[PDB]
Amino acid sequence: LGALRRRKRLLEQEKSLAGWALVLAGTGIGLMVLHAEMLWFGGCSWALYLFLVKCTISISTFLLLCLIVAFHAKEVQLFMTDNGLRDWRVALTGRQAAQIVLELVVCGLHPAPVRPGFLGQGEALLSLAMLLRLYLVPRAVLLRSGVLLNASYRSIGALNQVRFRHWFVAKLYMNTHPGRLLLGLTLGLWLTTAWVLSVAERQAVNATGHLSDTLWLIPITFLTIGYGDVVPGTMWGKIVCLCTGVMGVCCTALLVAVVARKLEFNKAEKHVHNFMMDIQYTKEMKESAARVLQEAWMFYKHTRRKESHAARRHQRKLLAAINAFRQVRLKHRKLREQVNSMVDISKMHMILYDLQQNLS
Amino acid sequence: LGALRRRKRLLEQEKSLAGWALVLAGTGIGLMVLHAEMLWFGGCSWALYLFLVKCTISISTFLLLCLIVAFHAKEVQLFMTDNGLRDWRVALTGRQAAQIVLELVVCGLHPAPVRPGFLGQGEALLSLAMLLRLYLVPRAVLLRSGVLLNASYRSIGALNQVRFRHWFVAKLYMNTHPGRLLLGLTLGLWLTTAWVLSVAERQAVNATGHLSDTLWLIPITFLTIGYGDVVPGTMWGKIVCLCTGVMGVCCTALLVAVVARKLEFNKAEKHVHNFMMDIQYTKEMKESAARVLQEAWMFYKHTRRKESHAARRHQRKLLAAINAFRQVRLKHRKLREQVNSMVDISKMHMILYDLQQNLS
Amino acid sequence: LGALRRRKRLLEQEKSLAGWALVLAGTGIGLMVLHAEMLWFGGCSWALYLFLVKCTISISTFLLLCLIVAFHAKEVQLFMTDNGLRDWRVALTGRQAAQIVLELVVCGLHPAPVRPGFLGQGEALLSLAMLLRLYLVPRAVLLRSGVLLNASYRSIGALNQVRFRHWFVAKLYMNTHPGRLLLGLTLGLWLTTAWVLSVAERQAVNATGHLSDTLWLIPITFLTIGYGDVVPGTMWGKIVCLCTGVMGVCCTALLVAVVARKLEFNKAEKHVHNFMMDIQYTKEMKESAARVLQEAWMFYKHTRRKESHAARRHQRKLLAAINAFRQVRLKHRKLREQVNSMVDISKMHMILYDLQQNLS
Amino acid sequence: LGALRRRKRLLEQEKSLAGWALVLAGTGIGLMVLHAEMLWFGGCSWALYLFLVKCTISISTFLLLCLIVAFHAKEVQLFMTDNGLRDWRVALTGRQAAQIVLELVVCGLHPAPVRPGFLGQGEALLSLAMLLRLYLVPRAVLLRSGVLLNASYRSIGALNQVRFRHWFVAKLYMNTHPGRLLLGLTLGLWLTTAWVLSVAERQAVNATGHLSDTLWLIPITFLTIGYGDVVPGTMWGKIVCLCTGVMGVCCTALLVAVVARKLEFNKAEKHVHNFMMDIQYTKEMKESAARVLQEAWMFYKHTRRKESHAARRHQRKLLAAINAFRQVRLKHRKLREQVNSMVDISKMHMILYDLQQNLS
Amino acid sequence: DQLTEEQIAEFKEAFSLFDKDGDGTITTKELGTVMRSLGQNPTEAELQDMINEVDADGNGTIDFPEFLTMMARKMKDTDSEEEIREAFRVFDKDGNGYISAAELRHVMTNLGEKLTDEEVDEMIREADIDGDGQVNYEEFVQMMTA
Amino acid sequence: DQLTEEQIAEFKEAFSLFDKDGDGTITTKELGTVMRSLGQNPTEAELQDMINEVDADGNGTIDFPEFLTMMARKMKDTDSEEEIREAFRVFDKDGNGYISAAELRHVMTNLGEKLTDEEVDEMIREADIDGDGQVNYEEFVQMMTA
Amino acid sequence: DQLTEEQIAEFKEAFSLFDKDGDGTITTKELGTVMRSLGQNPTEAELQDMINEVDADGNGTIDFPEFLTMMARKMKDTDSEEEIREAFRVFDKDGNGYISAAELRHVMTNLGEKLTDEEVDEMIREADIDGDGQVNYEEFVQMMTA
Amino acid sequence: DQLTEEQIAEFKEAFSLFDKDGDGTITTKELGTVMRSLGQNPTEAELQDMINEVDADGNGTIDFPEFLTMMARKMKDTDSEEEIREAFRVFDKDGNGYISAAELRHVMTNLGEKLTDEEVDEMIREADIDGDGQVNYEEFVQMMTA
Ligand SMILES: O=C1Nc2c(ccc(Cl)c2Cl)/C1=N\O
Ligand SMILES: [Ca+2]
Ligand SMILES: [Ca+2]
Ligand SMILES: [Ca+2]
Ligand SMILES: [Ca+2]
Ligand SMILES: [Ca+2]
Ligand SMILES: [Ca+2]
Ligand SMILES: [Ca+2]
Ligand SMILES: [Ca+2]
Ligand SMILES: [K+]
Ligand SMILES: [K+]
Repeated sequence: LGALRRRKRLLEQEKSLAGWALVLAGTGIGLMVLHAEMLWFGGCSWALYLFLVKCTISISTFLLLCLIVAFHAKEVQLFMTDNGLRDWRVALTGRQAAQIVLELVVCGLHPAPVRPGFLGQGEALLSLAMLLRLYLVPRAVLLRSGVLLNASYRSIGALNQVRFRHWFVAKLYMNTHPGRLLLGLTLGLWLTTAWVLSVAERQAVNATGHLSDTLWLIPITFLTIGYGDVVPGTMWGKIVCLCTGVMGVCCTALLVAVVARKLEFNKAEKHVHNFMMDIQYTKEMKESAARVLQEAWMFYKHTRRKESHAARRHQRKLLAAINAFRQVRLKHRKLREQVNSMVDISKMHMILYDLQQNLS
Repeated sequence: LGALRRRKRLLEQEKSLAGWALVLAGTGIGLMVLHAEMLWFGGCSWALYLFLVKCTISISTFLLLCLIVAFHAKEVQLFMTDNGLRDWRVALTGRQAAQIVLELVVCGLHPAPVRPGFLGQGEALLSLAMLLRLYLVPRAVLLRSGVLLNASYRSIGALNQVRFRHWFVAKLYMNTHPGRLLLGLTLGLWLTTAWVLSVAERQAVNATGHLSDTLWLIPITFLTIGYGDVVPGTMWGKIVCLCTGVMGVCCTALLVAVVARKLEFNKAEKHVHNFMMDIQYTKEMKESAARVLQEAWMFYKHTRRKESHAARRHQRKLLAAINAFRQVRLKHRKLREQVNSMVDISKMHMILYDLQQNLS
Repeated sequence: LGALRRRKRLLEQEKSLAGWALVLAGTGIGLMVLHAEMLWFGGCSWALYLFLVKCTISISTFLLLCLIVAFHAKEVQLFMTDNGLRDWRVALTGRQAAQIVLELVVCGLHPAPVRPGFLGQGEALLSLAMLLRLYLVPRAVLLRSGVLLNASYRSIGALNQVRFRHWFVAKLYMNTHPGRLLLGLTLGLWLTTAWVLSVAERQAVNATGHLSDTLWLIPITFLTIGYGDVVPGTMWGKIVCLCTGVMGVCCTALLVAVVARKLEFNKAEKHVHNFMMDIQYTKEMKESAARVLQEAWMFYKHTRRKESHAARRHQRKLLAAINAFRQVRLKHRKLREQVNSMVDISKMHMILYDLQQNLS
Repeated sequence: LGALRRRKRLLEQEKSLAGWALVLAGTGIGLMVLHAEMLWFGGCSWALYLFLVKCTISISTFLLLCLIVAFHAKEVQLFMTDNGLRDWRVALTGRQAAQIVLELVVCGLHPAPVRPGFLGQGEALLSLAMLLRLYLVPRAVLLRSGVLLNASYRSIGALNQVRFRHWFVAKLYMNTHPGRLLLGLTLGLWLTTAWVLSVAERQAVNATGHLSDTLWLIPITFLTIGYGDVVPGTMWGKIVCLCTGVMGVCCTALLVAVVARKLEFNKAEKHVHNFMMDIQYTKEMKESAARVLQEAWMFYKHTRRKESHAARRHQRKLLAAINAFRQVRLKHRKLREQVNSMVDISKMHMILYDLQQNLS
Repeated sequence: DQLTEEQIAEFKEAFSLFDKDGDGTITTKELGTVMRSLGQNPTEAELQDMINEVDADGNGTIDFPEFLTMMARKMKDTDSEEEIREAFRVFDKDGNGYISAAELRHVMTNLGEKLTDEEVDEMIREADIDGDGQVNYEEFVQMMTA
Repeated sequence: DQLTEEQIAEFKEAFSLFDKDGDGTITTKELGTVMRSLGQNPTEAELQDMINEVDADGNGTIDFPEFLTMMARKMKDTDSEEEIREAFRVFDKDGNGYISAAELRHVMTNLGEKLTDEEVDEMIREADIDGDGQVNYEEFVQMMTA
Repeated sequence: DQLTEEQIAEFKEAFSLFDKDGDGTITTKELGTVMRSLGQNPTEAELQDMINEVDADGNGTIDFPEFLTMMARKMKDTDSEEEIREAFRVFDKDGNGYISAAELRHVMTNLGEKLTDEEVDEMIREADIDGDGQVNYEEFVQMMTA
Repeated sequence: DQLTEEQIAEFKEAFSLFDKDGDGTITTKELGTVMRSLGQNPTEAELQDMINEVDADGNGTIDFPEFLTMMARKMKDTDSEEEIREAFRVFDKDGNGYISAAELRHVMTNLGEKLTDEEVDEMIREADIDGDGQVNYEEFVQMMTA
């Protein structure tokens, strides 16, 4: 039974080879914002510093490719171990090569150090194309969470065929605490877009767009409260604004639904509420009936002994008492009818009777 | 059984203290608008009435700072009786001390009377920090609702294992009458914010921003119908609008949900509607069948006499009477499924038969 | 049995007197728009033609007051007949007098003919206060509809306590034609508000607030797409827009709910969909198994005949045919479970077995 | 049984005659667009090539009219075959003639070649009236899809009375791929309206209303984020903008509903989640009980040794542990109730016992 | 009869809903199945009470002469007989068709405005036309109608 | 047969849905379980009627020659036989397979345009080919087909 | 009694909810039907346990003197008796009303901070007042109360 | 054993979920109640098949040595034994544990790329190691494994 040991060893190796490929991507992304802002706020007096920063982002890219290749080699070896083959020329399919080539190309775009403060079209596109390395997060999160290596999850799921994947883990992480994820995502999107929109339309003299205005423009567009004080001026900002608007329209309703759901009653409190409303309505009904039955005798004994105005007053109050009694009776009857078919006070008795009949 | 007395006495005492610790906070908040507005519509002319108020808003706080401590002492004295301890050094944790210190410092910020019409930077924040005294409302409402003292209400709740806190009473008030709460809250948030936005954009040279324009700006932002005629012009005025929009996005949905829910049918009229629609369909079918048959007979009798166009007309009318009959029959057949599946009828009869069989 | 004869006469009299009190209100409302437009587009040139129109709307109001009093003189006689009283001094209650006085006051406001093209404050308020006579529509619609007079509705409703009122008829009309009512109301409001907003901010020197701009302003505010090209410029024009937005927020949700509802499957088509999908999946499984087996046979043959690349190709094709078969089987299993659980074939079989056991 | 063969041949004929009547409409629309663009970007130079594109759309229209007239003969023949008639004068109803005339006069409007870059009013409406030929799509899609000719669908649906029509196929297509349809419709309506809005308002002296601005204006109005930088300036553009807003209000709601529905759990994973949460709560309780007991034992140990601070610390830790135990116990009880409700193993056992009792 | 022809036809059509079998009388089964169709699930005792509260001859069946009288009361909105008979069951803790002195005493001398023992005794004596301690429904309705 | 091979194959495949057991005939149980799968819960009498309305030989089972004829009618949209047989049950208040004079009289002389007693009698005499008072389904279908 | 009149009246009114029959005692059926109304479906053993955990005389019924004592505990929020008795069932793998040495050993020497065999034996000896191996609930409660 | 201590402990803990009674073996009732908890309602035959497909000794119970082998297969994602045994039931229209010539002929010579009678006969002869017409599961698995 060495297959289990081999699988555990290979999975543990992948858990680290896919965790050390995220630090390098984060560093490569971080060492670009600094370079761009230093080129903007600086100029021609930081030549060697800019060269050093633009060479570090090329040194820290020759290791990401090696890590990706090693991870894919480990995955192929794991497949070979699973299927019991012996020659690696059979395990590779017709799409793994395309996947590897695409990942190598996507994770290999950066400002090449092959070199008045502005970014050219090619350099700007390459720098803004380094935000596509965020597809590594699910791959480095799924392996780290201990749900694949557990000896009970896989035993229970076999009887139900769940086939743990990215979507199951995402569903669990969403259902554990929906609010925190939504707030974090909104606060991350309100800030990672305010810099792309800034770099899209920086202005040299009398800046019409920068980080001081995009931080006000982005939330307004996100909430669909577009005022009109500031508007995009180029063709590369309108697309960003449209994307932000679409994301906001799609994202507001989730928080709306969560907040609406949070305020509903529980199944263990509605029963108590009904069981106390019953007592309240019974007391009110008896209280009204008492007045209804005193007023008739009051009228009778004020009418038998002559007098007119007192009889008129008593007769006029009798009808109001009757009306109030009728209203209370209707409310109580409606509540009883609701209780009869909601908590199912008789369904439990019927089930118990059926069980007793089956037993005897 | 002295616990049942020493608990009621302490609960009544702390209810009285919690109810009397709100009037002082209300007066303290009230004596700030009469100072700010007086300083605005005034100046060097009022040099003593701007000192009397600023000296009174300290006397009105030195009593709150003692009522809070008295309440927090009575709570510990009640906890000791609950657990039957003897030494007070045991009943105090660290979290309670942190809460007491935080409450003491939060309820102790006010314009200090340690002194051309403008709230100088440094005390405007202190004045606007006196709106945090609204956390006392739930504590003074829960102790006065009266559901914590009923003897017939803590046993029904004990059987179902429910605990009474600040959330159960809030749910009860929300579900007793939801419309009133929303209509009284959206008219309070439209007014307690139109002054906070006014104090941050008061302009002396012209009327750039005041209570005449904020009362028009706030509802527009709240309803996400942002026109653009007036826009904020200060970093402190560009956050209140975002908060208002965030609140409105949820409040509008909460209102429309209830509005949509109100108009629906209940379970006591749909059955009557179905019955009286069935009564109509079962005579529409009878109406159509007779026309079909008499048109057929007219066609036969007219074609028996070698007519030319009478037979054609009768056949053409028959070929549409058949279609009308088919449509009516299909509608009736569709409705019968609902009247025999939704109200069950057969299921209720089967349940009654099963109960009768179990009984005998 | 004389009550059954003396009630169906008084009810018809009330129906006539409530249907003839709406024509006069409509005429009175109509003879005000004409007067206002004539005064605007005309002036001091026409005075007799204004004095005639402003005098007709008093003759057309005296009759309305008389009809209101006459109608309210019948609900007392009906009450006397219902309760069998003899003296009318007992039937009248405290609240009915207030209701009658309020109706007389509300239905008695109009421009009094007690008399450079403009409307004064008092005359404008009186004219715009004649749109409150729309509370007569429900009273004249409920009586005309033949639901309070049928001998079957009142017999069926007694067993269920429905108590036909305005709300029941309104809900019936809403649920009979959900779309037509909304499509009519959203067009009636867009035109009855565009004139109230026009009369508030008419401009004489330059056409800046006439009817050619409000017809564009009102729908934009209604749909919350506020552009900012035209904005109201008076205190009385800043409330109508808020009311329009408040109404539109609810109307949009009410419309989209119905639009989403219209496209859902019913209960008699999902069964056919499932019953055909099952056949399709069975055919797919039977198709894939054959390829799985024939690829293995080809692999065995080419291995026996001492080949290498053919064996490799057959291995590679087998390792994908197996995956396709697994995917198809997993897709089929869930639909089979749904069929076994959605249409409740097992539940129907159990119900039939229980009925058979009860019979025998 | 020649009726089946005749029906099959006629239904195959009128499918080709309905699929060949859409290519001509597409060609006509394309030629109209090309002619309009050439007229805008041309003038007197292209004085001849605007007489060929304006002449081909007459031949195409004539062919389309011939095909439309030919199609309705086969439907009448199908009706005659279905009903077994012999004279065609009986099968023509009153409404069918009106339908044929309307379809002849709607598919027969085009710029007549009966003849400076400004499309003179009078034929612009004709050129924009050729977008009404999109009612032919359902009539050519329903016939092409093989659901009306299958020998199993018509047999299964006869037992349920489904009566396959346009709506059933539309619902099936909507349910099969709910995601792609919304994207396709939105990307089609964001582009087929940006040209109509461009032709409605197209300034000549200065380019202020061409296609470079409508592609930015239309999505903004669609998303209800109206900025105000560009607004329509004619009576024929405001209607288009209102229609776009009305469509967007519903499309956004539909897309949001689909996205919200996508993320929910299914019925095969909630049970696993509940089971694996119970397995962990039943360990948390065991973890806490041991700490409670050992703290109690330590407190009892440090009381006969005349120690004070140790006893106080142990007492406080005991109280804290007792407090911590209760929350876990309550959560476990609630989860046990939840797993005993709606997935009740007790209910399953009761059903099994009822089945066993019925069997024996 | 003072009714016209149209009213008689309408009432006969309403009656035909309940008398579907055409026998000319209403029995327990027909009312039970109508109530089943409406949604309720009445019991045998409830059906018997609801079918006996209307009939006057006592044959156990309800026909048109005993149905028109009942229909004459359900049409009006402000009833004054059902609300009077439902003020009888609330006081009726005896369990039989009578009201005892103790029930009235503890339901009236306490609820609302507190009464007196002498006043309660006087009311009981006035209601007891026959002089018996218990109060029947006839004297109850008579006292309230006056 | 005038049908081609593909149509015969399609109809055989449709038949195989109902004749899953492979016996070559359709019985009550197979139709019942198909209807159970579709969602309905038919009764024994309903199943017997639906399985006997099609067969012509009378053996109690339905095979391909008696199934193709039935399938030739469900394909077309505008039926003229089901809507004729369903105008027979509405008039049939007799309870048997016949129509009496009183039923026709009170269903036709009142509904729609009021007829006359002489016209109703003439129609009954014309429909009664055998001269009997009752009208069978054969004469009904013949009269409406003409 | 140290209680006032209003508290006694409130507690009597609360008791009358459970003692609806008026006998003056609470039996299994009344508690069962109250729980049925609340939504739960208790079993006979559960009802017997919940009705026997409170009574002290042992007659099988609960009256006001044995109900006021129980009500004196449900009012307070921070209980210290239910949470102590529920730390008894978790350890109780014996199945009887006693705790054996093996249960304590494998529940305490492993969970939390690992204990020692000598410490477990010393704790068992200290708890065993009577010297028997098993530990009763009285000794458990006494040890934790101290 | 090549496994470490932690893996053995994890597998024992997973086994203890099914063997709650502590006997050391898994029976039909325990698996049935676990499946009931998960939501399914298995039948006796299904439970017997699922409990007999794993055991090798044949005693009718499953213990740790016969459970570790089963658990070593459910962990991997790409199975190649369940998908091979489920390609056996589809072809198996015989009803027994064997494959006849007619089944293979009409399922393979028609579906996919049409085969030939000679090729089908050759495949049947090659699969039939014992020479019998029927093909057992052993030869089936052997042929596909190669
Ligand atoms: O997933 C499974 N777990 C099982 C199975 C069959 C038998 C047993 Cl005992 C166990 Cl624990 C299973 N299916 O083969
Ligand atoms: Ca009858
Ligand atoms: Ca009678
Ligand atoms: Ca068969
Ligand atoms: Ca036959
Ligand atoms: Ca009792
Ligand atoms: Ca006792
Ligand atoms: Ca076991
Ligand atoms: Ca074994
Ligand atoms: K907006
Ligand atoms: K705007």
